[PDB]
Amino acid sequence: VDALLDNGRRGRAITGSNKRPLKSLADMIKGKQGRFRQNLLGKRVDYSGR
RNA sequence: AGGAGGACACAAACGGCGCGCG
Repeated sequence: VDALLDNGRRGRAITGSNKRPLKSLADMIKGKQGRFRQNLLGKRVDYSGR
C-alpha cells in the first residue's frame, strides 16, 4: 500500500524495468510533470500553430 | 301441341535516453 500511494517514500522504490521507479498517485499529483503544472495551469490549445 | 310436372454512429500516446534549436 505504501508503494501504491507514495512510491519512493519507502526504503526503495519498486520498478519493473532498468531501475526506473514506478509513478504512484502522489507522484502523478505533484511534480513539474504533474497534473497541476502540466495540464491545468498550462494546457495545449486547439486553433493554434507555429 | 293442350295441360301438368320438371445497420446508424466511428480517424494514430506515454515514459525514459540522446542530440539539436531558440
